[PDB]
Amino acid sequence: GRYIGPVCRLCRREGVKLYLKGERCYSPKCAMERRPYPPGQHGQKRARRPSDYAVRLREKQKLRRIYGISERQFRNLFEEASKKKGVTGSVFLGLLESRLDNVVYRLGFAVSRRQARQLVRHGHITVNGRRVDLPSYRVRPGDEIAVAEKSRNLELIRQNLEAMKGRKVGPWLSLDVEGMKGKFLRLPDREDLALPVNEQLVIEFYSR
Amino acid sequence: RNLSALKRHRQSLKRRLRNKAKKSAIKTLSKKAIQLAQEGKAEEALKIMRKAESLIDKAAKGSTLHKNAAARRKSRLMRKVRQLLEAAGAPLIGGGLSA
Amino acid sequence: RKERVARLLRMHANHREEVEELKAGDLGAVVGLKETITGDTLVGEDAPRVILESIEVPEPVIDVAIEPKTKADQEKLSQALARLAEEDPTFRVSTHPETGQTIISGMGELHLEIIVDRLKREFKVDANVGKPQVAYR
Amino acid sequence: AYIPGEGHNLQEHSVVLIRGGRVKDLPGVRYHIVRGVYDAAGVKDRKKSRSKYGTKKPKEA
Amino acid sequence: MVKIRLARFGSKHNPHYRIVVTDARRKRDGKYIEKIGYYDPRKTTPDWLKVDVERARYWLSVGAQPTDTARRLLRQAGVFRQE
Amino acid sequence: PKKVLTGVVVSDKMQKTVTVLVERQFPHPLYGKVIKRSKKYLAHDPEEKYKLGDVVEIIESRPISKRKRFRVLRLVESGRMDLVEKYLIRRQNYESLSK
RNA sequence: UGGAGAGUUUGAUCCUGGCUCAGGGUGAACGCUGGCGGCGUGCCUAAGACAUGCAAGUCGUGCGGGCCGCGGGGUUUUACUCCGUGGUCAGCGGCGGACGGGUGAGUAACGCGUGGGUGACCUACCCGGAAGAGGGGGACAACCCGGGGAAACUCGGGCUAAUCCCCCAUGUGGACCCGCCCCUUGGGGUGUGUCCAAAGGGCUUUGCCCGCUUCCGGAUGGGCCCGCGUCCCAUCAGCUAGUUGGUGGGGUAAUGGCCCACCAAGGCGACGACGGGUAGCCGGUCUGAGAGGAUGGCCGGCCACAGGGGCACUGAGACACGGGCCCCACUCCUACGGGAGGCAGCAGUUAGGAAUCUUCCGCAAUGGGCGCAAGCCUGACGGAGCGACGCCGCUUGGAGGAAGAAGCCCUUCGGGGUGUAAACUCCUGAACCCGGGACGAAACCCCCGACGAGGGGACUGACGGUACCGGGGUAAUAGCGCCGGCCAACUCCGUGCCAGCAGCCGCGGUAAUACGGAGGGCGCGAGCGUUACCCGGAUUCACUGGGCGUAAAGGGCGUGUAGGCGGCCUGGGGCGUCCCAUGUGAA
Ligand SMILES: [Mg+2]
Ligand SMILES: [Mg+2]
Ligand SMILES: [Mg+2]
Ligand SMILES: [Mg+2]
Ligand SMILES: [Mg+2]
Ligand SMILES: [Mg+2]
Ligand SMILES: [Mg+2]
Ligand SMILES: [Mg+2]
Ligand SMILES: [Mg+2]
Ligand SMILES: [Mg+2]
Ligand SMILES: [Mg+2]
Ligand SMILES: [Mg+2]
Ligand SMILES: [Mg+2]
Ligand SMILES: [Mg+2]
Ligand SMILES: [Mg+2]
Ligand SMILES: [Mg+2]
Ligand SMILES: [Mg+2]
Ligand SMILES: [Mg+2]
Ligand SMILES: [Mg+2]
Ligand SMILES: [Mg+2]
Ligand SMILES: [Mg+2]
Ligand SMILES: [Mg+2]
Ligand SMILES: [Mg+2]
Ligand SMILES: [Mg+2]
Ligand SMILES: [Mg+2]
Ligand SMILES: [Mg+2]
Ligand SMILES: [Mg+2]
Ligand SMILES: [Mg+2]
Ligand SMILES: [Mg+2]
Ligand SMILES: [Mg+2]
Ligand SMILES: [Mg+2]
Ligand SMILES: [Mg+2]
Ligand SMILES: [Mg+2]
Ligand SMILES: [Mg+2]
Ligand SMILES: [Mg+2]
Ligand SMILES: [Mg+2]
Ligand SMILES: [Mg+2]
Ligand SMILES: [Mg+2]
Ligand SMILES: [Mg+2]
Ligand SMILES: [Mg+2]
Ligand SMILES: [Mg+2]
Ligand SMILES: [Mg+2]
Ligand SMILES: [Mg+2]
Ligand SMILES: [Mg+2]
Ligand SMILES: [Mg+2]
Ligand SMILES: [Mg+2]
Ligand SMILES: [Mg+2]
Ligand SMILES: [Mg+2]
Ligand SMILES: [Mg+2]
Ligand SMILES: [Mg+2]
Ligand SMILES: [Mg+2]
Ligand SMILES: [Mg+2]
Ligand SMILES: [Mg+2]
Ligand SMILES: [Mg+2]
Ligand SMILES: [Mg+2]
Ligand SMILES: [Mg+2]
Ligand SMILES: [Mg+2]
Ligand SMILES: [Mg+2]
Ligand SMILES: [Mg+2]
Ligand SMILES: [Mg+2]
Ligand SMILES: [Mg+2]
Ligand SMILES: [Mg+2]
Ligand SMILES: [Zn+2]
Repeated sequence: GRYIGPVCRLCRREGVKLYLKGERCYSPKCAMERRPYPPGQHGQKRARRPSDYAVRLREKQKLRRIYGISERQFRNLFEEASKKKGVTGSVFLGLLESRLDNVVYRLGFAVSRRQARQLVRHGHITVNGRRVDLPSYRVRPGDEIAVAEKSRNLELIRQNLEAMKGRKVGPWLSLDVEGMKGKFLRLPDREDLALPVNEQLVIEFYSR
Repeated sequence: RNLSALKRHRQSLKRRLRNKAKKSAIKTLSKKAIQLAQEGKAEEALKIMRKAESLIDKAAKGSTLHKNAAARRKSRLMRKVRQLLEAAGAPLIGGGLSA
Repeated sequence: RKERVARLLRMHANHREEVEELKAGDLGAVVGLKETITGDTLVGEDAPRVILESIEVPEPVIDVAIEPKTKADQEKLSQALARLAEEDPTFRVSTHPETGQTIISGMGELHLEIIVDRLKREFKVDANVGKPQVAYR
Repeated sequence: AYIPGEGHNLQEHSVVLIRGGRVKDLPGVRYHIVRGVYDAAGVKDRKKSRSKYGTKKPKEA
Repeated sequence: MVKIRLARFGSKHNPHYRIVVTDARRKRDGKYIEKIGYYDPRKTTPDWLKVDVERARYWLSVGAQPTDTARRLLRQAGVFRQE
Repeated sequence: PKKVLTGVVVSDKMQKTVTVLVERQFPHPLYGKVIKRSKKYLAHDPEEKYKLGDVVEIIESRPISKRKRFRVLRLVESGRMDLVEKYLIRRQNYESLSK
């Protein structure tokens, strides 16, 4: 219920290529090829410079549209992000990366956030028997995560460890492919958690 | 409409009939005792405030008056008796005064 | 608007009696209703929300006027026909503000019983019959 | 008071709920009228500022 | 009278009581005198009770009268266990 | 811990009592300025030794009147009539603001 | 670990200055849409009036009567009268109605917040203890009888009991006036004169238990008074006559003109008395970088009141919401003689208002009261319902699928948007159904044990067949506001200063990127716009953080009262100031 509809529409208005479909994104058919312009019948208009409100608005979209967590679901996350003691623009990224959408997706149990959100949402992916139908769970550091025992032999999970048959994901997590589980070890940093988002011009907009 | 707690008025009037009948014997016998101290007869009022004293401290076992003021309704009596018995009063010992 | 209403009761021959249940066919009296005036339908919880028939809206027009019997009755007809003209669904008159004779509209076309009898008997205002005025094109 | 919208449905003995605000180019008006009250129904063919001018959903055909 | 009872400081369907002492002429959520104990009935938390082993001797020495649950939940604390 | 506060005698016109104001220093809670205010504390003088124009010490006690609470304990110094002028000239400056 | 700015006077510019907007919040409301749970909240206006139901009663280890059951004698278990055991009715008496619940009308005040004082006080049921439980008498409700009254009920002649009252012996103890000693405000003992104690009941019959009186102490709850702070107005500048102070007396637990008689001219105030308007206060809440500003929604503490006002009794504690008396206004019944009276307790009705909700279930858990207990009442409370009132969380699918299908819009006619959007292969399947069933609950109660200490055993769920668990199983809701700048996002058609938009600048005069419609895009999402209020923006009351030659501003000038201050050096006080530990800033 966070957003239902055209999702590759947001890439053409966003600019830089976004990964939110999986098999369509990594293939050369992500609709960024041959259609660079933003949607609508205006599209390739004159090269008008976006305003300084509009640039940080599109930066709100490059922090918000990919993660999918909405705005009223997002101001509170920035609020305890500012309440934590440290660099808030670096703690906030891993703080959103402590949720069962992108912890499970960075573990690779899904091909996109719309498979991690839904397959966690039905209640399959469990935290040690305590099955969670709810991707808003804050993942503790060092949490081991496995799929359901009935979900170990589905027609979609077998296509959801296919690319990650032993993929060397970065040091903010670990995984066991032959045990079909993982372990989110510690919170990810700013740069080695490499996603196309800028840090500096975000707290400036959210403090206004 | 009806309540069985109307009994408390029937203790209020039944005990007001006792307390109103007992409170007069303090200051009636006390002012009548302090008048005879001005008259000169001492042993009469000294016989009065033994019965009035009994009707103060013996009335101090119920709920009419038993406080510090229960001692002071007697203390003003035996206080105000003893001064005017010196100007040609000849203070003898009855029951009330201790000296 | 959906609200809880019921407390279903009814009159006996001499007093009031209340029922816990009420079913189809039987009719009766109900308190707790807020604003649903007569001529309207109220349905259940998982109802098909059906509206009934016989919404009596005709369109009659009748030329008639009034004679308020005095020369200062304009304020009392203007004060009484405000609360009196709300029961009659036809109240479009458009009196030209030049003289007296506060015209009431015609709906039942013998509408003394809904205006003038409910103004003399109910509201205690004396009145008589009047005459309209032509208008040439 | 000011009446907004494409016309209105009002009479002389009408109960008109008021909103407030101001009208800039009128010398005495500082009130607005919410269309949608039982004596001020909204204007038909209104589906862009539909909740602002107080009409229900335009039924398809 | 001043005596020990359970003051419920808890949300809806999550009870938590306070083993606490003040006058009996207060309400359930009254202004107490001294916090000495807490209680969780749902048994989910293993640290569900802690009653002091000297201040309970102080209030019971100056004469507090525990109720049913203020008696059993201080009996589980173990004030009168000296043998 | 009954407070023992120093006052000054400006008037003893009424018998068995003295009119004593107490000067005191406190900063303003918003602007922060140490300003000197005063408030008169009527005290009882049973010995009639504290004359007009003294600097006395003040201890609180059980009240005997409306608007009396304090009594005089000690005098620190005396004789400074100039401060008594520093009150009383304000007493004869109020008549110039009227109809 | 903390601060945005812009639009706007002008041909154009700078400065000052006014207005508006972008943000957040509400006991909120209106319009549109609308699916599920969890947790908080729900008459702000008429403190206007209320039909009806319920919210404070309890005790047969206190006492005497009426009615039944069965315990029975000249029993036809009509047994009427011996007998007698448990319910029911009412009464004497004890405890609780001062606890709890609701409202802020009034109060600008020691009312409240903060810290103390009492040598000027109380504390019953709580606990630690020094003693006791021996005499006599009396009447009143209840029944015996009569009268009055339509009635509610009321008036007279006797009866006995109680833990009701009165009079005694006992007085370790306490109290009173004078004189004594360490402190001087009424606080501790000694001495004599006097006064004050009670109450019994139950069982297994003193083995014990429940109760009572004098007094000492410790907790707890209160009363009184003080230092500080406590809205605005000077177009409110004098106010006050028990008012200011003493003496003596009365009343309260206790100081106090709390009240009274005499004596005297006193008392307060430009540091804002008095008068008028407004307002319950605080911990808190919202906004703000901070200082500040607004406010007292829920919960907790205190104050005021129970239709307005006045008054007292009982009661340790009230000048007492469901206690008492009188006046005023209002409702109801009447056999038109007299009564019941007060939902600002819960639910509900009506007036007013845009706005505010169930005459829902239950003592299952706590708590309050009674009883030794068994148990009783609890509209306090424990829970559901109603209303997206606010927040939180979730669903209205997912992977592939074309140089662009059909429908719709624009085009300079190639094409472009809708757009992976749709249908299709596969999967999970919210809803839906079947079965199971909870923490919240072990205590009160008995047994062993030395009636304590300790161990063991037994009963109980409104929520609720609900949250939840094991399966089977259907892809299955979406709208709102804006698109000239502030501020995110534009093409066509019609309208030609008309219809209209509008927070400001201001547009619409045949190409309107400002109106209405179609499409597209933008922001939010079961929510979105609008209104009213508050803060910030606003340094636009500037203490941090402003000026006074020309934007608003130096009194026309001087003396001078109060006040604010104030040259150099030395010494003291440690009042202001700083530092350390503690009480406290509750929850
Ligand atoms: Mg779709
Ligand atoms: Mg009774
Ligand atoms: Mg026990
Ligand atoms: Mg045990
Ligand atoms: Mg100019
Ligand atoms: Mg109110
Ligand atoms: Mg009931
Ligand atoms: Mg009997
Ligand atoms: Mg009975
Ligand atoms: Mg009462
Ligand atoms: Mg309240
Ligand atoms: Mg006033
Ligand atoms: Mg005892
Ligand atoms: Mg004993
Ligand atoms: Mg005898
Ligand atoms: Mg008879
Ligand atoms: Mg003795
Ligand atoms: Mg003895
Ligand atoms: Mg003695
Ligand atoms: Mg003694
Ligand atoms: Mg002697
Ligand atoms: Mg003697
Ligand atoms: Mg006793
Ligand atoms: Mg003060
Ligand atoms: Mg006075
Ligand atoms: Mg009293
Ligand atoms: Mg008020
Ligand atoms: Mg404040
Ligand atoms: Mg009161
Ligand atoms: Mg009153
Ligand atoms: Mg009323
Ligand atoms: Mg009363
Ligand atoms: Mg009350
Ligand atoms: Mg009500
Ligand atoms: Mg019920
Ligand atoms: Mg129970
Ligand atoms: Mg109970
Ligand atoms: Mg409740
Ligand atoms: Mg609810
Ligand atoms: Mg799709
Ligand atoms: Mg399939
Ligand atoms: Mg299937
Ligand atoms: Mg029981
Ligand atoms: Mg046994
Ligand atoms: Mg035990
Ligand atoms: Mg046990
Ligand atoms: Mg049941
Ligand atoms: Mg059940
Ligand atoms: Mg399918
Ligand atoms: Mg713009
Ligand atoms: Mg606009
Ligand atoms: Mg500010
Ligand atoms: Mg400011
Ligand atoms: Mg300026
Ligand atoms: Mg000029
Ligand atoms: Mg000027
Ligand atoms: Mg000077
Ligand atoms: Mg100086
Ligand atoms: Mg100097
Ligand atoms: Mg020095
Ligand atoms: Mg100091
Ligand atoms: Mg605190
Ligand atoms: Zn894509």
